[PDB]
Amino acid sequence: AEEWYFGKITRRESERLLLNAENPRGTFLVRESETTKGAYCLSVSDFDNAKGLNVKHYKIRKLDSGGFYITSRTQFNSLQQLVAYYSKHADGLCHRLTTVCP
Amino acid sequence: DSIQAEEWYFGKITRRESERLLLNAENPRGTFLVRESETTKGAYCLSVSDFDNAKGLNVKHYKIRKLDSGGFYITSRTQFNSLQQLVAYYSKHADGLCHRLTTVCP
Repeated sequence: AEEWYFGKITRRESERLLLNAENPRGTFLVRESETTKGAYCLSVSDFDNAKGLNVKHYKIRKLDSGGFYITSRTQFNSLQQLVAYYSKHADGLCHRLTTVCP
Repeated sequence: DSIQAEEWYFGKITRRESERLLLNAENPRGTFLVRESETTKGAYCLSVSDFDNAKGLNVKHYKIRKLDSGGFYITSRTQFNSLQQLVAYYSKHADGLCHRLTTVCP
């Protein structure tokens, strides 16, 4: 299955998996949302002055038609196409997606 | 020491890596490994391969806690003096697990 899809894990777990080792900014995973049923979460590491090393979480929603989106700028016919896209284009995410979470 | 050299212990491999190893189609369901938990310090994880046609091959991860007396448990039903003893038991009795432990992960 997708090496970046971690399934049903908690926000807190995703943060510990992502921060467990010294990973480049943009290390990520996709998981089910804890707080919104049917939705997913893209959890991405980042570093900045205000927060230091931190993890940002983006909700991915699923359209009734089947597609997925984080914003109105782009939507994707699959979840791997979303990931493939943001691996090359950050567009409003804190960083483009670089390493899959070890 | 001894735990390090056990065929069923995979040390510090990550949650994702354990699923990479266990989800290989060769492995019968009930193929397992024991590893450190990445998310609870001091805990271990029993990772077991499973299957159902409404989901395919998938992995169940059970936390193993160590009691400060020295024991290890997954549930209140049974506790164990060692991880070797825990594996031995669940190789005989599923008791709440998705499957009896059958094959040690290659």
